[PDB]
Amino acid sequence: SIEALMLFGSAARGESDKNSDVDLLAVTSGVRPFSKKTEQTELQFLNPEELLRSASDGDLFAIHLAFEGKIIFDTTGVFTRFKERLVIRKDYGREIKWGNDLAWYLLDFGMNAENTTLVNKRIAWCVRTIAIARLVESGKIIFSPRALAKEFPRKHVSDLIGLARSDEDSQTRKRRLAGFLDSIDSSRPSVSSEQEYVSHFERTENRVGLQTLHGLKK
Amino acid sequence: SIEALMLFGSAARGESDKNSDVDLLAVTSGVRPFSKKTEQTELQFLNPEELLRSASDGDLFAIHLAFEGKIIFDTTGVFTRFKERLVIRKDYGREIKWGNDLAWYLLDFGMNAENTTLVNKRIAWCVRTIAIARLVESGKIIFSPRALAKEFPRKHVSDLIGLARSEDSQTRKRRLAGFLDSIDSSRPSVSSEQEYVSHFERTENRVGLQTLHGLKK
Amino acid sequence: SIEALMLFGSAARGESDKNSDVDLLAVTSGVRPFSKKTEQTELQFLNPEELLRSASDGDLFAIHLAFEGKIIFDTTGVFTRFKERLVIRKDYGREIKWGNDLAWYLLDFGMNAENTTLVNKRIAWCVRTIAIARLVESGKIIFSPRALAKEFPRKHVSDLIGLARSDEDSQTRKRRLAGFLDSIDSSRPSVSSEQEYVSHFERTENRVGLQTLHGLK
Amino acid sequence: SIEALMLFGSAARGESDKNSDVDLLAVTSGVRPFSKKTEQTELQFLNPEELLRSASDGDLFAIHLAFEGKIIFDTTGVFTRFKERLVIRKDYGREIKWGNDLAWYLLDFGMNAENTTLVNKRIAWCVRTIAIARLVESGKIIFSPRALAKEFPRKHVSDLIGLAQTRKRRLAGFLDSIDSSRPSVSEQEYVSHFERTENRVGLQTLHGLY
Ligand SMILES: Nc1ncnc2c1ncn2[C@@H]1C[C@H](O)[C@H](COP(=O)(O)Oc2ccc(C[C@@H](NC(=O)[C@@H]3CCCN3)C(=O)O)cc2)O1
Ligand SMILES: Nc1ncnc2c1ncn2[C@H]1C[C@H](O)[C@H](COP(=O)(O)Oc2ccc(C[C@H](N)C(=O)O)cc2)O1
Ligand SMILES: Nc1ncnc2c1ncn2[C@H]1C[C@H](O)[C@@H](COP(=O)(O)CP(=O)(O)OP(=O)(O)O)O1
Ligand SMILES: Nc1ncnc2c1ncn2[C@H]1C[C@H](O)[C@@H](COP(=O)(O)CP(=O)(O)OP(=O)(O)O)O1
Ligand SMILES: Nc1ncnc2c1ncn2[C@H]1C[C@H](O)[C@@H](COP(=O)(O)CP(=O)(O)OP(=O)(O)O)O1
Ligand SMILES: Nc1ncnc2c1ncn2[C@H]1C[C@H](O)[C@@H](COP(=O)(O)CP(=O)(O)OP(=O)(O)O)O1
Ligand SMILES: Nc1ncnc2c1ncn2[C@H]1C[C@H](O)[C@@H](COP(=O)(O)O)O1
Ligand SMILES: [Mn+2]
Ligand SMILES: [Mn+2]
Ligand SMILES: [Mn+2]
Ligand SMILES: [Mn+2]
Ligand SMILES: [Mn+2]
Ligand SMILES: [Mn+2]
Ligand SMILES: [Mn+2]
Ligand SMILES: [Mn+2]
Repeated sequence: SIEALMLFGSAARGESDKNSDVDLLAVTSGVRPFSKKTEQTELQFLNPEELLRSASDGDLFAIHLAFEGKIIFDTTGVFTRFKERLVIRKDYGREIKWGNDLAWYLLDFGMNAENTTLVNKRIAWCVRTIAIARLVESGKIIFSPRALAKEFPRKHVSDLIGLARSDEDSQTRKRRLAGFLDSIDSSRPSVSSEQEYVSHFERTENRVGLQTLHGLKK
Repeated sequence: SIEALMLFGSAARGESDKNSDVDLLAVTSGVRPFSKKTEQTELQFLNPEELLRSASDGDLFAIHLAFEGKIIFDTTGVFTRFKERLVIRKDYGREIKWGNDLAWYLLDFGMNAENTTLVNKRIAWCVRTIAIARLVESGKIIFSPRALAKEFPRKHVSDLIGLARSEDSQTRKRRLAGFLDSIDSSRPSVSSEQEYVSHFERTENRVGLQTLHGLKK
Repeated sequence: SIEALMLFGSAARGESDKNSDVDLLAVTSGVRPFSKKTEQTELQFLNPEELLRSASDGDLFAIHLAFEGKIIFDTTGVFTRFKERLVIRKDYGREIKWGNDLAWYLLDFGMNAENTTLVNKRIAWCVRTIAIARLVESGKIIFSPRALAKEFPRKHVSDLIGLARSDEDSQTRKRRLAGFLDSIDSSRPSVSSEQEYVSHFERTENRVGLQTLHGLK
Repeated sequence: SIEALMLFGSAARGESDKNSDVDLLAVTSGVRPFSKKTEQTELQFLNPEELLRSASDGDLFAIHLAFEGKIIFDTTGVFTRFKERLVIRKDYGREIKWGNDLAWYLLDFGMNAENTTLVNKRIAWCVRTIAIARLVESGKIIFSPRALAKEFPRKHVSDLIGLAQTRKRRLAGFLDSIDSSRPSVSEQEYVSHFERTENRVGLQTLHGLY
C-alpha cells in the first residue's frame, strides 16, 4: 500500500509555467524507485528506507521535499522521520562534479543524438544541479527555475534550464552550454572517447551520467 | 493545463486500509473524461465544464467531491464555482432504478460470467449507488463502505460492497438476491439478455450497457 | 488542550478581501462555546460534543463547516465523526422564522438604538440566515455574501449583508430592511411592544433574538 | 489585511502534548511585530518586510518557519519570497553567546526573583536558543524539545527546557556540562555586558523584575 503522499515541485510553490507538470511523491514499501508520467502528472515512487536515506545523506532532492513539499497524507509518520534524519551538508562538490562532467559529455556527444528531448532534459539537469548545489553551499535553499536564474546568474542559466521539456535541436544549445561551462570555470574531465566517459562515470559514480549516456542510444 | 487537484475517496477520510487505492481528481481543460490506474493510484481527469455539469445535475459523485474532497491546489477557483453550482435533488429514484436493474441482470446472467472481477465490481456499484442515493434522500451525506452498511442497514450491504475489493464466491448470488429482497426491489419486465439491452437503452442506463457489453470482451 | 483546528469562512473559499476576517474554529474538550476576535482574526471555540450535536441537528453553520471548511489539524478525528453525524433537514422554517422575527424587532426598535454596530451585525445575520436556509431547502449549499445575493435575488440582500461590519446609522437601512421583508412575503408576528417581543422570542425559543435585544441595553 | 497564515510549533509537527499551545503566524502589512495569546493559542503578527528580513539575516526562528511551518493560506506568495531570501549563516556563536550570558545572569540572581514564571521562561529560552543554534550549525531542521535534548545530550537539557526548587542545581549542572564560562562581571555589570554585546533578550529579561 501507499503510506504517504506529498506534493512537491512548482505546484507546491503556487507557481506555474508554460509546460509545468504536477509532481507527486508516493511512499510505498517493498518497491524499487521509479516514476510514471500521465497527462501532465508525475508520480514518484519511493520505499520508506530510500526516503530516509536521502535525508541522512543530505540529497539536494531531499532538501527540496523538506523545504517546499506539502504533505497530502501520512498514515505512518514516515515524513516526520524523514525530516528528523535530514542533515544538510556543507560540501556538494560531488554533485557539482556530476553535473559538470555530464555537461561536457552532452557537449561532446549529445548535440547530434537522436533523442533530442533526453539531451535537453539532461542539459537542464546539469545546470540545475550545479545551481542548486552552489547555492546550498552559500547558505541558500533555492529550487525554482525562475529563482535559480536570479540567484545563480551565470551565462545562459535561464535558457539552458528552459530546455527541460523542449524538443529544441538548434545548434545554439551547444554554444550556450559552452558559454555556461566557461562562466563557471569548468574543466572537461580527462576523457575523450565515449567509452572513456562511461568508465569515468563509473569511477565517479555518476549514476545520472551513465543513465543518460546509455539512454541516448535507444 | 491542470488547474486544480483534489484528493477524494477513503484517503480523504483517513480511512485507507490495505486494499485501498489512492483517488486523485485532476481538472484539465479540453480533455475528454478518462481515468488512469497506476500502482494503487487512480487519476480521474475532467474538464471544468464537465465538473460543473455534474454539480448542476446533482450527481452523487459530485456530492462526494464537495462534501469529502480535500483540495490539494486550485489556481482558477474552479472548485468554488463547482460548489456554487451544486444542486442536491430531493429525488434520486432514477439513479436508484439504474442500480436496481443492473443488479437484476448480474443476478440473472453475471454469476457465471468469465470476467468474475467485473461482475464483482459492478455488483458493488449497484449496492453502493443505491445506498448512497437513499441516504442523500434522507439528508445524510455518506460514502464510506463501512458507514453505508450501518446507516443503510440492508441485508449483505457490507458483503456486496466488499466485492469491489474482493471472498465467498458462489454464495454471491444468494447474498445479492437477499439484498434485492430487503429493498423491496422488483425485476424489470425483461426475460432475455437482449431484453436487458433494450431496457437499458430506453432507461438510458449507461453503466448497465457498459457492463453487459464488457462481460463479452 | 486544542485537539482540532479548522479554517472556515471566506479564507477557506480563497476569496477573502481587504475587509475580511480570518475564521478559525478550535475544538477544546470541556469548554463552553465562545468567540475571541484579535486583529481581524476570529477564534471560535467549541467542545467535541457541541460540534457533533450541530451536525445531528443540521445547523446551517455545520453545513458550512462540512462543505467548505478546511482542516488545519485534527488529532482526534473529531471532524470525521462530525461529518458522519451530519443530517440535512428538508425544512428550515424554524431558522427562517427566527430570522424573520428578529428582523421585525430591529426594524421596529433598533434603527435608533445606541449600539448601532450590534444592530448592523444582527441585521446582516437575519438576512444571511434566511438566504442560507432558503437555498439549503432548495438543495444548494451557498454561504458567501456575493453568491447569496445572486442565488437569493431578493430586495437589498447585498446591501443588508454588507452592514455586517458597518457603523452606518442612516435611515436608509430601515427602508432597505422593509423592502427585503416585503420581497419574501414576510409578516410581522402578532406583537405590540418591546416586552411582547421578549415574550415572543422566549416562547418561540429564539435564542439569537433574546441575545440581541438585551445586548442593546 | 492578513495576507498569509502559517502554522508552526509542535502542532505543525503533530506532536502536541498536554501543555502545548497552538502557534500561528499571521503576516499583516504595516504593523510592528507583536503577539497575542488567547486560550492556548499564540498569534504572532509580522509585516512582510520584517518576515523577509529574518530570512536574509538567517534568524534561527526563520529557519524553523521555512523547514517546519505549514502554510494555511498565502494570498500574496510572501512565503515563497520569504524562502527565497533565506541565507543560513555559517556561524551562530553570536546567538550561543547571548543564551550563555543570560543563563549566567539568571543563575546568579534570578533563582529567587519575584517573577518565578518569567525566570522559567527565559531559562528555557537560553537552553533552547543554544540547542537550536547547535542543530542549525550541524544541518538539522527539527526544533522540538525532544530533538533538542536528543541531539544536544547535556545534563538536564530536557528538564530546563521543560520549564516552559531544584532549578538552581540543574541550571549550574547544565553550564558545567557545556564547559560554559561566566562572563567577567555584579548585576550592574551584567547590564553593561548585555548592552555592549547587544543581547536584546538579556536586556528585556533583566528589566522584567523569537
Ligand atoms: N535523486 C534525484 N535527483 C535529482 N532529481 C530527482 C531525484 N529524484 C527525483 N527527482 C526529480 C523529480 C523531477 O521531476 C526531476 C525530473 O528531471 P530528471 O532529468 O528526470 O532528473 C532525475 C530523475 C530521476 C533520477 C533517478 C534515476 N533516473 C530515473 O529513474 C529515470 C530513468 C529514465 C529517466 N529517469 C537515476 O538515474 O538514478 C535522476 C535524475 O527529477
Ligand atoms: N459517475 C460516477 N459514479 C460512480 N463513480 C464514479 C463516477 N465517476 C467517477 N467515478 C469513480 C469514483 C469510484 O472509483 C468509482 C468506482 O468505479 P465504478 O466502476 O465502480 O463505477 C463507475 C462505472 C462506470 C462509470 C462510467 C465511466 N464512463 C466508465 O467507462 O467507467 C463510472 C463509474 O468511479
Ligand atoms: N537536478 C535536481 N536536483 C535536485 N532537485 C531537483 C532537481 N531538479 C528538480 N529538483 C526538485 C526540485 C523541483 O522543484 C522539483 C520538480 O522538478 P521539475 O522537473 O518538475 C521542475 P519544477 O520546479 O517543478 O517547475 P515546472 O517546470 O515543473 O513548473 O524536484
Ligand atoms: N457508485 C457510486 N456513486 C457515487 N459515488 C461513488 C460511487 N462509488 C464510489 N463513489 C465515490 C465515493 C468513493 O469514496 C470514492 C472512491 O471510490 P472507490 O472505488 O475508490 C471506494 P473508497 O470509498 O475510496 O474506499 P477504498 O476501498 O478505495 O479504500 O468515489
Ligand atoms: N447566519 C449564518 N448562518 C449559518 N452560517 C453562517 C451564518 N453566518 C455566517 N455563517 C458561516 C458562513 C460564513 O462564510 C462563515 C464566516 O462568517 P463571516 O461573518 O466571517 C462572513 P464571510 O463568509 O467569512 O466573508 P467575509 O466578510 O469575512 O469576507 O460562517
Ligand atoms: N529560542 C528560539 N530560537 C529560535 N527558534 C525558536 C526558539 N524558541 C522556539 N523557537 C521555534 C521553534 C518552536 O517549535 C517554536 C516555539 O513554539 P513553543 O515556544 O510553543 C515550543 P514547541 O516546539 O511549539 O512545543 P510545545 O511546548 O508548544 O508543545 O518556534
Ligand atoms: N450558530 C451560528 N450562526 C451564525 N454564525 C455563527 C454561528 N456560530 C458561530 N458563528 C460564527 C460565524 C461568524 O463568522 C461569526 C458571526 O456570528 P453572528 O452570530 O452572526 O454574530 O460567528
Ligand atoms: Mn514540476
Ligand atoms: Mn517533474
Ligand atoms: Mn478509494
Ligand atoms: Mn478508486
Ligand atoms: Mn470571515
Ligand atoms: Mn467571521
Ligand atoms: Mn508551541
Ligand atoms: Mn509558542
